[PDB]
Amino acid sequence: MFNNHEIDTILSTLRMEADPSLHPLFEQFEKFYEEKLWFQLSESLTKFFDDAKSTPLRLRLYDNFVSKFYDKINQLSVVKYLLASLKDSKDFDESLKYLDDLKAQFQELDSKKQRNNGSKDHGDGILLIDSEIARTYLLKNDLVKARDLLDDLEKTLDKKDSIPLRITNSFYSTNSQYFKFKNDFNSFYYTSLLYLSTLEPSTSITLAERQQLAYDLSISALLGDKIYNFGELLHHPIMETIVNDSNYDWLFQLLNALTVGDFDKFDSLIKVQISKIPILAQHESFLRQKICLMTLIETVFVKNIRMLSFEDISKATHLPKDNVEHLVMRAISLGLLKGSIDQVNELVTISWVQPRIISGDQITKMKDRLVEWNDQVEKLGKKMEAR
Amino acid sequence: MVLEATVLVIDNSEYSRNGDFPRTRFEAQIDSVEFIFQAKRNSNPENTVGLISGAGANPRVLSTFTAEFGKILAGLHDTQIEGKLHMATALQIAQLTLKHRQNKVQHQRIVAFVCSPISDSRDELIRLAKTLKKNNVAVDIINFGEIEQNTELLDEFIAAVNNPQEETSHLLTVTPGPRLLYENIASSPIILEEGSS
Repeated sequence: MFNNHEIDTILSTLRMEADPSLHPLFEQFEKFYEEKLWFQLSESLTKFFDDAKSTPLRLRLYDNFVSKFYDKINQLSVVKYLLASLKDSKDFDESLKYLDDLKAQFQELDSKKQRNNGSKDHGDGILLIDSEIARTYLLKNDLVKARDLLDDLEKTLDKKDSIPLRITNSFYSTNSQYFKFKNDFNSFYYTSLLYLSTLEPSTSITLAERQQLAYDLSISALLGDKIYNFGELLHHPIMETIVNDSNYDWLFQLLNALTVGDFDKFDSLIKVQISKIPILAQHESFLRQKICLMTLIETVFVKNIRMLSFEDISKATHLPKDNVEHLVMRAISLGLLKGSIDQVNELVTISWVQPRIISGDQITKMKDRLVEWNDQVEKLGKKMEAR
Repeated sequence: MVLEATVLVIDNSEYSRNGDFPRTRFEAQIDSVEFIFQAKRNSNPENTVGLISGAGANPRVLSTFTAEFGKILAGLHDTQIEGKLHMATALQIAQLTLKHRQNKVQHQRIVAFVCSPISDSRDELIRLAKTLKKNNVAVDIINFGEIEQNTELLDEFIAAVNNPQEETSHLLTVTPGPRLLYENIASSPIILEEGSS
């Protein structure tokens, strides 16, 4: 329609005295393709509030606007679009043609300063094209050539960074797709946590990217044995932003299967469309080993005695004494517990390592314990004054 | 005419890079500060001009009162090029700045160049205008480029501080014609009716 004709002309009137980028023919072209209010391409500040309605296949005219765009606004504004806009269109062929013609510090750097690539708002094409090429071969070709150029991007971020997290979220988006195609869900679990923390403040806070991310958070939480099991799921509003059905209900069954321990819950917790992956076959017994063990630690704890026996663990895990020392020692070697197991006397000594999150039960209890320490020191302190 | 303290408040916000002046208007204010510097320094034997940037960089100060233009012109290139303009907290920075001037007999005056209108409410400017009026602080407002897309939001700030031209409350409106930048504020009653140019 005339939305791009009337609004951009008023904005360009301030952005330039005599508009070089206003062509009566080019303004009529945008109306012929997109007749709706949402346009795939625009200029000035209108393009920030209006994204591609369906697919941006008409961007060929957006590249020609750059020649007359310099006299209006500096080239920092067109880097966030184009190459980064074609990623949403799922076409790497038209984007690759502009990657080699620009590269880094060739055509983009003459009089222009360094905005630290394209992470947010305006920026240059120095470090952004190197990041787009890393994700170009990652989502198309194999992962061999993707990591070779990813290490130069990772070493650049660690050597040089900026104040906002806009660059980190763009960097975590590259690694999020790298560990997704691999068989390691432990590194993919920690990678998705850093991507989710920086996604909420800025850099595409819309729910379009959160639906595809929540699907990966459910797979990384069930399979990943690294950080707790369900503990991190309650911290971030993951299940609150998605529905409870269409294979998203299995996250709720994780808390009920680990606390209760019914064998029928684990068999129905994951069906054959998922559990066919061999990773779960090895981690099937690694999910319930930590929760059943940490539950017995806080139960037996009175004052100085955290000690456990084999019969207490054999009732919770429903396994003989051979599997008790196998599963617990694996969690101890990872650094979760400092204790050990005595096979002769049938005693298990466990120290205090795990911070034991999800508080509020012991806050009222530990408050009176600090009063006991405050009273003993005060009573012994007054006795040292007289004598 | 007499000794006075001039504080220049620029606008680093996103609309300050527009084409009201050729090339980039963000680089246009480089000549605006230089024009005021050469006009005020040649009028009186001892005069200093301050610089305060309150848009997008937080209420910081690029350069305070000084007799040298070297560090003033250099700090304009590397400062924040985009942000949000807030005139409520920016004018309060120049109020405490006037106590740091050279001579206590200098007239208190604040010159602010407003590019784009602020998004904050105009109720804060009512109490802010009464604060500068009790201390006899001259307010110089230059509104250009924001009159086309919006009405002037500082008119209520001038109405409360309203005083005859011999004291305070100097409001200016620059005509959006094909005129040079340093010639817009030259014809305006800023450097006019002084001792020397």
